[PDB]
Amino acid sequence: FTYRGVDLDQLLDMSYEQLMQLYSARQRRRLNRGLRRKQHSLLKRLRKAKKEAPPMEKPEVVKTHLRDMIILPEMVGSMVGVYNGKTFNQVEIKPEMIGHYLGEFSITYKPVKHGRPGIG
Amino acid sequence: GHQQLYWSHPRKFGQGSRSCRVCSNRHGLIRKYGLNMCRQCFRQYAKDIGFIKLD
Amino acid sequence: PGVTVKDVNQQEFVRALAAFLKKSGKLKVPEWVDTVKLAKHKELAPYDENWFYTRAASTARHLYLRGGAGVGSMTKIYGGRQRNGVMPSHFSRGSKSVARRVLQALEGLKMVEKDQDGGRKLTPQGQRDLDRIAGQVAAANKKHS
Amino acid sequence: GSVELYAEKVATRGLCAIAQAESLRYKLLGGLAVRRACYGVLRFIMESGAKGCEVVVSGKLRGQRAKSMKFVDGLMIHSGD
Amino acid sequence: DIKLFGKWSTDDVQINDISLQDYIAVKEKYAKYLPHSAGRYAAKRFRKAQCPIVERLTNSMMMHGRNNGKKLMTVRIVKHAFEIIHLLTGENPLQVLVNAIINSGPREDSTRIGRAGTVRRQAVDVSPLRRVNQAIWLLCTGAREAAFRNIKTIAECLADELINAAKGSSNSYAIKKKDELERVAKSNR
Amino acid sequence: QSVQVFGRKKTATAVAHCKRGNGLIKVNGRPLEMIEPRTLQYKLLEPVLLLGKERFAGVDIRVRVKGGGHVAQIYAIRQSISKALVAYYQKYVDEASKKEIKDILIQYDRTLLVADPRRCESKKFGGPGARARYQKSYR
Amino acid sequence: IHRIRITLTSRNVKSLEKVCADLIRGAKEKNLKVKGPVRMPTKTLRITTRKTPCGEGSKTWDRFQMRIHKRLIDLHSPSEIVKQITSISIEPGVEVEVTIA
Amino acid sequence: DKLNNLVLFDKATYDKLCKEVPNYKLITPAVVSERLKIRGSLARAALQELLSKGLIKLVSKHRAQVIYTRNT
Amino acid sequence: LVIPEKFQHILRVLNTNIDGRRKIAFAITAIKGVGRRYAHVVLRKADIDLTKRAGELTEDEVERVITIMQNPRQYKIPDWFLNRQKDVKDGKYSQVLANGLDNKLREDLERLKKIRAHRGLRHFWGLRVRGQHTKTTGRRGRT
RNA sequence: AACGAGACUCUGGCAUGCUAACUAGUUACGCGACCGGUCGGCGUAACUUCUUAGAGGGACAAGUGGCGUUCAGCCACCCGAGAUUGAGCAAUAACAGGUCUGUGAUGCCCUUAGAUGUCCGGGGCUGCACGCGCGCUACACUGACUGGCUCAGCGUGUCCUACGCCGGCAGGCGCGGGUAACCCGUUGAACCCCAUUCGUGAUGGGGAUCGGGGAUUGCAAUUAUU
Ligand SMILES: [Mg+2]
Ligand SMILES: [Zn+2]
Repeated sequence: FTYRGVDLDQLLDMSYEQLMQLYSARQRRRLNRGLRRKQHSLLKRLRKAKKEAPPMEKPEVVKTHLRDMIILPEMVGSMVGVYNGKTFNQVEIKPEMIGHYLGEFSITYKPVKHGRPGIG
Repeated sequence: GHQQLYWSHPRKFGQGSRSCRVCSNRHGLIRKYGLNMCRQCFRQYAKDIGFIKLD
Repeated sequence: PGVTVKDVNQQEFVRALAAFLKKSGKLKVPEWVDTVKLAKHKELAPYDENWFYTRAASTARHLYLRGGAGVGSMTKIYGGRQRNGVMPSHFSRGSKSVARRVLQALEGLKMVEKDQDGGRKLTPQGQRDLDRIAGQVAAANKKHS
Repeated sequence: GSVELYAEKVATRGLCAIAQAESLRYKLLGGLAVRRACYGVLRFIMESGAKGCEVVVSGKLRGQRAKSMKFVDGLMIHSGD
Repeated sequence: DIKLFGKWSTDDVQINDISLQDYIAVKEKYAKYLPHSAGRYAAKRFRKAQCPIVERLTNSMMMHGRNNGKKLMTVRIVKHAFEIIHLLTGENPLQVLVNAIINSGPREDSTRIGRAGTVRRQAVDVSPLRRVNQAIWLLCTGAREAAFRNIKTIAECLADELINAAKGSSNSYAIKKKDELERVAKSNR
Repeated sequence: QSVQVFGRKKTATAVAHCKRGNGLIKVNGRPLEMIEPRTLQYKLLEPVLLLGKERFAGVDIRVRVKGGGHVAQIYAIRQSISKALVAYYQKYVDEASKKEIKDILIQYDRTLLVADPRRCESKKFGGPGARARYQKSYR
Repeated sequence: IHRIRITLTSRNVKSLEKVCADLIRGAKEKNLKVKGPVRMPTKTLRITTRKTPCGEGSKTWDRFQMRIHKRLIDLHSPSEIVKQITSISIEPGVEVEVTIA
Repeated sequence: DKLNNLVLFDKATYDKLCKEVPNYKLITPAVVSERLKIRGSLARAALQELLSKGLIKLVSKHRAQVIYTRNT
Repeated sequence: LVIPEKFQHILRVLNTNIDGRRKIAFAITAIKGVGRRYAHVVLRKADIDLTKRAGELTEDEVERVITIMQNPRQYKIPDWFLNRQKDVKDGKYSQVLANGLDNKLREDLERLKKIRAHRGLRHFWGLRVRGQHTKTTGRRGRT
């Protein structure tokens, strides 16, 4: 994988500002403004989930209601439950989505399957 | 525990941040002059307020 | 009777000063002049490569006829009509940078002097220059006819 | 100390609309019948020498239908400044 | 002296018909310098009988949507149209407006009688003011349709349609619609 | 030797100052021929060419016009200069020559010494414009 | 002492003008030099609201107005004669404001 | 039918512009461009050359509308 | 006026067929990756005059305009004039032309399809991706 | 005779007569500038034509001439700012019109501590094979673009924003004025006006749909807020 001519090793090991600089201006807008309490908490709990993980097995499912939370490169490989609003849904973080919002992976809705119209 | 989350939010702006000063309703507020009433209670009291209908 | 700026067609004047600025030889031209629009309200970059000298001409005469016109007023002077998509047309201002540094270059060439009322009015020297271009152009136009 | 309350009797209380409509409400609240009390307030304010008046009571009178009773007396003006 | 657009002469022109002599303007007094007087001729009935004929051709040239509010587009276009006309025929361009008005106007016209959906027309005859008005309409519309995309200037195309409306040729969209009206008038009678 | 007037058309206001002089007539800092529509040139000199140049030979008018639109402002200067030469002829000249000026200016255009009372109406709700309204649909 | 300024704001012109006349006349009788009425541009508050409560209407629009009038009167005199002519002459419907020098 | 006009002049067409147009009474760039099958810019600049040659009288000019007359 | 003897009626640049009897900038605009705006930039950079029709240009001017457009950042073509500012993999500033534009489109579709995101689902089912109201409109082209 | 129509209130048009204005200007005189003028440039006396806004005048079919049981009134003309200013308010009655969702305005029904309560965190009113509706924008030559020249009014403001400096553009920084005829603001708004480039083809007309980037707002923008 490559992000701005930079791999996953350098990304993780890079300081937070050097992570910030390669994201678009939109991610930079929410990052330079800082990340909040309820987000640093989820960051910390996915850390403890990834650290307690078995050798070949992926960390314990950490459920979350934060769709708006940006995906840091440190969640790569971590199982994230994203709340669609009915049901906790199953997200598996890959390296390509490190720029995207956690939310969009969880669909908002059931896709419309049409049928014949009716009297009105 | 529960005391932190009862009012947990920055409501300093928005529609629900504002209420008419008579009927306690946030629907259709007149914000112009610091009136802060929904249209209906404004239209009821306009005499004493000194809003005359000249037009 | 010495043809001060206002007795002449103003577009002939702006055609004159645009050339006088290039013949003089002293002006500071942006590295980005060829690059950009003159405003957000415009699509295509100006056809004439003289756009900075003729815009400095226009700027010069608008500050000739009015003092106290600064960056906000230099941005307020150029009316654009922006047609947005399927949405109606609305009014747009000019470019701060280019109007303001036309005035900064004019402050560097000792034309413009900085007023006590906050704006910028022409020097005695700059006014001499403007009624000089006015003279040579009015004279050429009334004699050739 | 910057507020001072002074109560003053309204001189002719028949010729106050608010006052006698208030007494109309209060008297209907007495359990008094519609017709007798309204004809009383009407006849009173009329007698007070006011060029004309009208009284309209609308709501539940008889049963679950919706009634509006209207008693009109003397001259009346409506449109116009 | 009063000279139209600075180079013309209004008082030398002529009217050959009695019906259109009482209506068509710019002979004796009404002759002006410029078309736009911004006066009120729709104020009262037949008060628009007396306004300058050149202004009358002028008012009707804004008649489609984008050109609507802009009057000056016309006093521009009517300016170059006259100066073109004088080059072709070689006569007072205000004689060419008279002849085009006189010839383009209908004579007899049809009025629709029946029930809606069934057109059965009966022939009646045009009133003088109506003749002037319909005529000028026809002139401006002939100019538009002819000038939409031929890439002709409307100056060029109106001088065209006007001179042709004056000569009596079938080139003019005007003379065409007139000739149809009169012919339907014949059909019914 | 000094006389002052004002022209009016719609929202456009003109102010004409007449002093004894060489016949200089300027508008807000420029002669008659520098005005914005050059198509509208001839409407500006209309009283001039009507009144003759001799009567303007002894009259210096400085004109200040602000308000309204472009077109309106030329009607404004027209108004200003016409009203000027009629109102100056009253005080510093006789009433005979004012009657000459007036009989010449009146039979051509009534708008020379008078203004049109008419001005924009008020658009009211229920429509896009003064009268004009929104569409409606049945069915 | 010089340049004392009185600012009047009121809802209706009737009550207002009579007070301005009381002050200019009452101060002119003590021979305090007076800069007379100066009448500021009428400031209006226009409110357009939807007549009906539920909007089943023809889309009808109530136009409410309220007009405020602001006048100024300038006096040249000691503070005492002004504070006394103001405190003695008072009228309902009008609100008064005093600025000095 | 689709329209082909000449972008830059041809010798054939140039004989027409050169030897003919001065006899035409009323001359308009659209008139020239119609009878000679020239394009717009080329015909316009053609009359701009027939200006510098002195073969054509210029009556008036406004924006995109131009008026030309034959010499005497 | 002029009568050019050597004139290219059909031109070829960057896999595309260019019409040169047209004007110059608006002939160059025909290819993908260029609008009127970037065309005025490249042709004001190459010193090529805008008065010439696109068929009067010598091979040296076509080759130096080509050379200007392949290599954007060397010629002082501003970084904000580039089609793709920072690409997702290499992190470089590159001006994207016809075949490269189409390819980058295809690829940025494939990435979002393999990732399992909403932009890509949208782009997959044939829906407008910007969150447009699809109730009323977004019909034409459908059965 | 009475209500409804009118009258009336609100707005526009008239006033070189009146009442006046340093928080609006004018004329006059000084200084300032560049060639007797041009200048929103700086200050003092002069006054109200301009600019405001009060008082009160003015239009009443009035004057003249035509059509009229010469009656109402209807037409034309003059004298004139105006011979039609635009809105508000709206009777006796009714609708089984819309309004539990504007009301600390309610009569009943239900809900009442795993609440139909309320607050907290997410989703949803925005979804898409389809119909029906207001409305935007265009289909170009009276047009698009590019430079240049001079125009409004109603209102909004503790947020409007003067002038600098950094910024290609959005934007940052800053240093200032105004509870306002004082400061934004001589509110240099759009056509239009004058030159320029384009040349009848999906064209520079039209710009939807998209792929990348910068900046703002906000806790929070992915379901593109802009
Ligand atoms: Mg009424
Ligand atoms: Zn309320």
